[PDB]
Amino acid sequence: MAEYEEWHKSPVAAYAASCQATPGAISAMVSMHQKLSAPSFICQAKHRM
Amino acid sequence: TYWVNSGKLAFVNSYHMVRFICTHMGNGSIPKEAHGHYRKILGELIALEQALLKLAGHETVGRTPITHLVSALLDPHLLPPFAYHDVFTDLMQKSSRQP
Amino acid sequence: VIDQLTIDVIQETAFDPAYPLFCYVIEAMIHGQEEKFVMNMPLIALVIQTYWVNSGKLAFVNSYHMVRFICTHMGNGSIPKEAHGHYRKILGELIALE
Amino acid sequence: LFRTFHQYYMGKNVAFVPDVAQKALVTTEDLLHPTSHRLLRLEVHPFFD
Amino acid sequence: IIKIGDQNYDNPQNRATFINLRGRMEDLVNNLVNIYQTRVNEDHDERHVLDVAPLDENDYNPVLEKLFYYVLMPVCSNGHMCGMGVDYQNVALTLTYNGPVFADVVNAQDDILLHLENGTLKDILQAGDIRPTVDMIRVLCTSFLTCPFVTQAARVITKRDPAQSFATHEYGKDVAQTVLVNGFGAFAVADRSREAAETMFYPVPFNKLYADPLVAATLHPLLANYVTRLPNQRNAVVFNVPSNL
Amino acid sequence: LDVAPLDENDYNPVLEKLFYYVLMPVCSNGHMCGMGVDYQNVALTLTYN
Amino acid sequence: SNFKVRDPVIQERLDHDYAHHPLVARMNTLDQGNMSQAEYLVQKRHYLVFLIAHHYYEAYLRRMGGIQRRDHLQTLRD
Amino acid sequence: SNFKVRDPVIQERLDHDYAHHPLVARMNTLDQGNMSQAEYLVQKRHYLVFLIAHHYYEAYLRRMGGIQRRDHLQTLRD
Repeated sequence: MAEYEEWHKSPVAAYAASCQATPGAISAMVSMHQKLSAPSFICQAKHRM
Repeated sequence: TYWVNSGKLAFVNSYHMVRFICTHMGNGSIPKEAHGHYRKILGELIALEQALLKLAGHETVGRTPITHLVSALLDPHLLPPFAYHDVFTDLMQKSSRQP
Repeated sequence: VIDQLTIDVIQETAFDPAYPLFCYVIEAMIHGQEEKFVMNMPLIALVIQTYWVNSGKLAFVNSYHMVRFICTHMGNGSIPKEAHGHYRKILGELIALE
Repeated sequence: LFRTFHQYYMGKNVAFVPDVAQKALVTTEDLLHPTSHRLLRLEVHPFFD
Repeated sequence: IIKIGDQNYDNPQNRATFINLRGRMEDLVNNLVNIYQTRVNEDHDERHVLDVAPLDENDYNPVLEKLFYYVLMPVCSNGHMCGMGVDYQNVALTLTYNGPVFADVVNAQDDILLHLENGTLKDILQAGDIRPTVDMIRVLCTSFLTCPFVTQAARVITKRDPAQSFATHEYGKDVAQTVLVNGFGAFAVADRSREAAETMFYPVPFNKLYADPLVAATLHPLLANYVTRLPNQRNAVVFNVPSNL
Repeated sequence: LDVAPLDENDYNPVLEKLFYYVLMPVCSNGHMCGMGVDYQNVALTLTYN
Repeated sequence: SNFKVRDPVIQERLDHDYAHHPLVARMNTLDQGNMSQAEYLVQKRHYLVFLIAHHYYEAYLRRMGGIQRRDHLQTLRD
Repeated sequence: SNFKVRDPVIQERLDHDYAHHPLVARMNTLDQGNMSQAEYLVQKRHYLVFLIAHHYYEAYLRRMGGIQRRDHLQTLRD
């Protein structure tokens, strides 16, 4: 591994260590994988994310 | 033996074992109490990708759709980190990028 | 008449990955007929019972004529009493809508 | 009906979306934003389409 | 106007040339070899005659059927419903050509899979986990006699309500609907027995509440190729339906 | 690299990705490892007795 | 296979394996016509499907005739 | 033991204790080569693992062939 080169950096593993068992934490991880790109932001500003 | 002795269920570990207990084995071989909890997994895990298609647009950019870009769960260049069926020759045929 | 508990049964059958294919073979052979269903009522009382005991879901939900014939033509204890109650609540709803 | 089904999806590589099927997915605030002429242009009458 | 393929259907006085009825099975025990003669000889790609049962006005009511398919099933299934079409003479070829059905030496009240061979019925009855008796499948064999032909679609073009008969063009006064004759809508078929469904059934998308790609990709592996080549059409709202349906 | 061939109908890419990256590190609170196997030692235990 | 469904996997030649059956004599009475040798085996198999169904339905109507008076009440005397 | 796993504790010499077996005659047909006397006992044991697995899989495919028509329906006559 080279931890500076993946789609999963360090603070993804730091959030999964302190997750609760709640089903809201399932949808937190799904809403986490938004891509920080420019044509992602169009898809959230439409739906008011 | 494992759902009756302890209150816990085995084979949670890999995806393919969880998938095969639901698709195959509609039997009464494993208990109906423990049969539901495997079905709740795949019943929800399919219900997540329905929501991921509501956000991702019906429209595209070029040959590449917008759904491939907006979330990394739908981006096929992310691979599941355990490979049992040959992923790599499928990904080279469909990538606009260089794999 | 329909409660949220019976929609919870109908929705679990719709998302079933292991729904039996054999109850499509029956429904294709009945194809919504009065006479042809009475000939097969000792068979569909086994497909429903071996799908309600093996899993919490219920079969023959596809078309209207199979749901209508189960509520009216049995009136008995062939289907288990809990499983037959969910079919009566469907036609209790549809009549109350009209 | 296996013939008309199989003539249509054989080598289809382009998928078209009508004017109606791309309005029912748009939210109540994306349709009025001025980056969308084309959906908003044919919003002429309440009763018709 | 009913459009059975090419020929329009206008009057009730021309009923016999377009609609062929089939009544009770007990009443049709005489003319029943004349049914099978039309299974082999006739061309069913250009038959233009639909087979339906005669209906009794004191038995049914169309509103309960209409409150079922248009209200209660799109809600409770959340729109995972496709119009499954049946090839009927290939269904009973699995049932009647069994061997424990045909041989009268086998006991009638005996279990099926103790005597049955490696075919499709060993794989279809392994899905439902059913242990029927030999009397049970043999009654299902008898339903092949008045069994209809391939599932057909008839487009019912009617004029609009008198409060709605204002239109831009001339076809705009007529609203239409395609009703799948002798077919039935069905859920997502089990992935352990898609091989058996590939030998019996095929999907017909014909309506907005009954054209779902995640159901229709199960029934035929060419539409499973279509959904996975371009994932725009994985929604029910977006999915493309043929122009002949 | 010895891998069984891919069935196109049963490959199913997104659902494997929702299980491995989202639903497992929540429910296990990030207590997971990659396991290696020595396969010819697996037969000598199971068979040779 | 663009015009029909896939054919099911079933073991061939039920005629040689059992009969000893009167309805297989009815199968041979079907004329070959202009169909080939391979196509004659197909449509003869489909005609067996019709004979089994017509047999068991004719047997079924005799079964659902119900029990009758004169034959039953005579046997209750013994 | 920096390059391999620990060896399991299993009782030695299955050949002397049972056979009376045809697959142990197949074991002796394996050539020694340049391997030593202690190393020949190791790789002959590994070759027994292959013979047992190839035997029971060949026996398994005959078992899952299923029951067939002509042999079964003839025995139902009696």
